[PDB]
Amino acid sequence: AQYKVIDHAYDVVIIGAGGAGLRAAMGLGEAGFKTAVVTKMFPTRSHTTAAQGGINAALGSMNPDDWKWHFYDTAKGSDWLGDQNAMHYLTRNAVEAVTELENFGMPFSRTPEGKIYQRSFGGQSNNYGKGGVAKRTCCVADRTGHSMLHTLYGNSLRCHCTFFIEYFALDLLMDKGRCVGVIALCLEDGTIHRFRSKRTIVATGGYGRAYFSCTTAHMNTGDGTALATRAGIALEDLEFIQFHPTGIYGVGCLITEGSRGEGGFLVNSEGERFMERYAPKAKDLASRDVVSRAETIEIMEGRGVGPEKDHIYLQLHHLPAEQLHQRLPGISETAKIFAGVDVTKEPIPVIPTVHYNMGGIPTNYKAQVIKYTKEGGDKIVPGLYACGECACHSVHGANRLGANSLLDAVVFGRACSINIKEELKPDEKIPELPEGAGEESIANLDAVRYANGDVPTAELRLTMQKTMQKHAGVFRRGDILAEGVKKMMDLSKELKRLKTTDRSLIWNSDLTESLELQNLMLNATQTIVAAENRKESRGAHARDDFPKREDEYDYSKPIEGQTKRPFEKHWRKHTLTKQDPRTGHITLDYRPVIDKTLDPAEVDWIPPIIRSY
Amino acid sequence: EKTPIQVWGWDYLMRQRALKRPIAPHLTIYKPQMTWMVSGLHRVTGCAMAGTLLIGGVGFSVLPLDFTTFVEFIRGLGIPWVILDTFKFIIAFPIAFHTLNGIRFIGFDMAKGTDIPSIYRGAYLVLGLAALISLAVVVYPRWERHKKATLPT
Amino acid sequence: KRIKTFEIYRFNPEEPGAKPKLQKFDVDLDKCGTMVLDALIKIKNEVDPTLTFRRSCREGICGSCAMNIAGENTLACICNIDQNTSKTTKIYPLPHMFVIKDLVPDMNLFYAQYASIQPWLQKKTKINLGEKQQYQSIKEQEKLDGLYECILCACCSASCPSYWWNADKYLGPAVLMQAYRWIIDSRDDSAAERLARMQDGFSAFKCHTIMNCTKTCPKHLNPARAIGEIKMLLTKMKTKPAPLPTPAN
Amino acid sequence: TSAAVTGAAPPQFDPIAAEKGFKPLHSHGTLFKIERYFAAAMVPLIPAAYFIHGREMDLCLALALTLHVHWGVWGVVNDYGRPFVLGDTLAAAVRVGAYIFTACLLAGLLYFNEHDVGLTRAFEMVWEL
Ligand SMILES: *Cc1cc2c(cc1C)nc1c(=O)[nH]c(=O)nc-1n2C[C@H](O)[C@H](O)[C@H](O)COP(=O)(O)OP(=O)(O)OC[C@H]1O[C@@H](n2cnc3c(N)ncnc32)[C@H](O)[C@@H]1O
Ligand code: HEM
Ligand SMILES: CCC/C(C)=C/CC1=C(C)C(=O)C(N)=C(OC)C1=O
Ligand code: SF4
Ligand code: F3S
Ligand code: FES
Repeated sequence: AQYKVIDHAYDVVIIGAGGAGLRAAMGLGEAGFKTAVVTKMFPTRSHTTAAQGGINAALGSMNPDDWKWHFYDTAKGSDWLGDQNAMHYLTRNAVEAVTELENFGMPFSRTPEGKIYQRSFGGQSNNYGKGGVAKRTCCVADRTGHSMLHTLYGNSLRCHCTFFIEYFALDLLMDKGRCVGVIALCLEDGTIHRFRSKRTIVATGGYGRAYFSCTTAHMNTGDGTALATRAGIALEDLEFIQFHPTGIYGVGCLITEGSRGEGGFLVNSEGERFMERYAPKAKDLASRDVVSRAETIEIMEGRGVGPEKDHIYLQLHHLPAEQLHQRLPGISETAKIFAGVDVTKEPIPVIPTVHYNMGGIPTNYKAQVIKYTKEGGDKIVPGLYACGECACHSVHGANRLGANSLLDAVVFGRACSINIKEELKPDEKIPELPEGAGEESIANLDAVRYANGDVPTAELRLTMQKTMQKHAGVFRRGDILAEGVKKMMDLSKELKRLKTTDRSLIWNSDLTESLELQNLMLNATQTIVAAENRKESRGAHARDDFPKREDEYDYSKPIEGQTKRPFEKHWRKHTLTKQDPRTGHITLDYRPVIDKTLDPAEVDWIPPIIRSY
Repeated sequence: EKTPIQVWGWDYLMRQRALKRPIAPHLTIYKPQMTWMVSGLHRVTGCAMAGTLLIGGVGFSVLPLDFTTFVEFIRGLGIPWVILDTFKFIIAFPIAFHTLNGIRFIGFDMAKGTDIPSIYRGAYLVLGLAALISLAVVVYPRWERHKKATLPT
Repeated sequence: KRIKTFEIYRFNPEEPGAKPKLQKFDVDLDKCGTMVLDALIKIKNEVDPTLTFRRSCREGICGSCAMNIAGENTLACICNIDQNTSKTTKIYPLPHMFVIKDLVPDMNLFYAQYASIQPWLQKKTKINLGEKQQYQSIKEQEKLDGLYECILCACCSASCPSYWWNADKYLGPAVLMQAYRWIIDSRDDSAAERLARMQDGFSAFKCHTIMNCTKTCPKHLNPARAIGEIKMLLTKMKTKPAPLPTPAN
Repeated sequence: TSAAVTGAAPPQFDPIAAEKGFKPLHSHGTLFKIERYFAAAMVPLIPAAYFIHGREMDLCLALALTLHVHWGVWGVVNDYGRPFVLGDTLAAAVRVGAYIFTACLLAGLLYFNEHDVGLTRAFEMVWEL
């Protein structure tokens, strides 16, 4: 058919209306740029609003705390795949960022002295690891993502950003390696909108829906990563899918790690607190990569709970009625709706669930998207920034910290506007669009929209979800993985036999979901092959066939009197997957993990150690 | 005088009218509930009385046929005391209810008794209470017009 | 094997002068999840990809999947399917909204009305942004419990006949409840000019106390109590003031 | 092709900008208060009219009922006589209709109290049959 195109011109455009997105939107807004926000749903419906346990910052409202311990705990949880400057930036500016939120309106739960309340969480500690169990996690009780997001969304109305709601992003606008805008679909009426801008910010969130089961929204299809791949950017660390310890067994709703850091624990079919075994020190407050494998073993070895002996129990019922209600009200109600459970009397049936993506579009500490060559360092991509979960500045290495993603969004969002305000001179005029501007993007829509094949979008997605789950699981092995990479790459073939039905333009659910299957595949393929070729076990990545963590040195011995293993033989490196969308062919490459902090004078880089919780 | 949103909102309506979009089904499909049917009732009673007080006053002016001659242009139509006293009920009940409920609704306006249990106790208490008082006022004076038609003395 | 039939409201804006119709779908209850959304995603995946509705979280926290199921505005995702199959269940969109297509309402008026209340935090003495937290006592903050929880799902508004007749002039339950969340947040310095924004005969006073808003709210929130609390401030009773930050804060 | 027009910002409410030259403070607050006190004042009067009858109650039933019903039909009319569905001028008529209704109400009652049996005797006589 034929399509109606609408050009706009803005200083900066943000793809995404979540935690990160909205903070970039408001920061640029307040510092006076003409800002367009593009988002496939109403901002409040974004996934951030599902978030629960809270947000880490060393307010030390509960007991004395130093921001540096949080940097410590961050660098650890990241299994030294995290870039210690990014984790530097993140954890310094946390105290401010979270205080802002309090100032913006965000109604955190309160201590008697009347400061922000904090609970304890998955995998944190006072004194550079030695001290105690940390209390850094700030929260609006049970529902912190929600309340955070709302506060941000409200606040963004005070800063004249122009909101393009339910517009679906198709591609970034590339002029010879520069980013000049976005092209999106406007669901409400059929119209196609090219946006020109000096800066784009891709802040589009994760890709859980790639797996048959996850805690994420139906709305997490990694469209942003798709937009990166598609504009010739390689994505990093895709292989590190966070498995959250406690998804409700049947549906996979998330019971927050907060319920643990408040008192609750895991139990096996012998009624044993088996987390005392897998983590003598941290117990049920070990990192999710650990706590999860811990659960997954207990299952494998017959200690599984239930009718089929295949989940475990999170138990909170021992806790006081009052505390359960004031500190975890929103899970009390979702445990009841979905798994018939009264949390004062019975345990919640739980099982690890695909949850978070440390992986994403590469970016330096400044949150500016980057391509990388072996010989010529890492090239900035002009005009492009990316932040929140779709990004990889890698503040998260190989394993995210509980309550650090609401932070990594808020902070690096803020770090987008700050970094643009700084370097966007009011001389550099809005780029013009090139001829042919985003034509092959509408050409895809058209063919996807009239797609006549004999495999319905609904079916392709399912088997990609169902396969990705069996092969790129919690524990992985090379003979299943390479098996997997095969099936997967047959699916990127099946995309040619794609059938759709709804042939309309005004609100096409069938069509957008097909665009999303396209995007999901790119995400999933790259994931699985990077997962396959990494012969080691670090953070969330667990090869049963390469159980060790392979670094330049062996950090188990004293170090003094060892040769550095050369780059190519060890694995302490980010995994870059380049893909051709047309063909679906992936090639790997690797990028060195930045170890320097931001101010060698302000804070001391933390050299790798053995990861025990 | 419309607030800036009230203005925006009208243009919104005009927009949405121009786009020919249907309006989603409402009173046809929404489930009869004690919330909106009692409110519904409070409207109707309230109006029906007012409507009578008009056609009553004005109608008995603008017309010959006055109330005294009419109060027995119908007594002369031999109709059984139940049918008659049922009509009185139907006259009495609006008044009982609308008053009773009126005190209820003012409470609401002070944010008082606004929870689903309190909504529903009142919906019933006010409702039933009013239908008692309307039965009291109609059966009792038909009690004495039998207690004295065939009286003990 | 047990078969539940649904009646889904349908409309194609793309078709020349098409009218809303009512479509019947059969769903094998033993090959479907427990909630309505699950039937809804089933019948679009297997029978008819043209069936259109909004959805995200699948745990009833985003608000997207709001709609009218068996007479009530509620969230699909956490609405249990009527297990009884002699009963035929009907899905309709949010009452009184302009429909975009099928179960998808034009949501914007409600969003703008939301915008109108300025749902952000203002103070009289401008603050040096990230520098210290405001003092709020625990007691003070719990004034917000029952109020921050709102998901902007719009069932309350979409159920209130006042807002059915006046969505343009009356602000409706969802928006007011929210306005109130900001006039009792002890850290906000605008009770005065907030209440002033909704002083006229319509924006707040058009609540005819009907009650639907509260009875329906899928989150068990009570916007009416709030509206009624708003009426009080617009007339008699007062907004308590801040217990001062005790030195150390 | 990508050869088409430049479009504008989508319809969107900007609560600061529209806030500018639109500051007015004309409060319906003080009116809504009274008409509830008035309804609450009427509470004892209704049961009084069941007991104490005659020619003076008849007059303040008429009086107080006229004024309550006045503030009453006015709200029911704002509701069902909205300009969206009646057009702008047929709707203004229904507003003015309201007064005519409040005013014929009294005329008609006054009359009935002055020439026929009165409200309260009217009640008696229907209750006698
Ligand atoms: C899944 C999850 C994550 C989570 C959590 C609970 C759940 C169920 N609880 C957390 C917690 O208690 N503390 C914490 O630190 N993190 C927690 N998380 C992780 C975290 O909250 C989120 O994963 C993260 O905050 C996500 O925020 P982000 O801004 O990065 O991305 P988003 O909120 O998912 O929003 C994405 C936006 O992008 C727009 N979008 C997506 N695709 C497009 C296209 N195609 N075109 C236009 N716009 C697009 C979306 O519409 C959305 O606004
Ligand atoms: C006797 C004591 C009464 C009390 C305490 C009372 C109370 C109230 C209240 C609080 C309202 C506001 C309704 C709303 O906005 O939803 C109302 C409305 C109304 N009243 Fe009364 N009322 C009384 C008697 C009457 C009587 C006898 C009549 C009959 C003429 C009447 C006619 C009306 C009408 C027509 C409304 C229209 C508002 C609506 O339904 O939305 N009232 N009353
Ligand atoms: C024209 C249809 C009349 C009718 C009973 C509508 C529903 C309605 C009901 C049912 C009410 O209770 C009420 N208070 C209204 O005004 C705000 C209403 O409009
Ligand atoms: S008050 Fe309840 S029904 Fe209304 S938007 Fe809020 S959560 Fe939804
Ligand atoms: S239904 Fe509407 S009338 Fe008020 S009580 Fe709720 S907002
Ligand atoms: S999908 Fe989030 S509320 Fe139904």
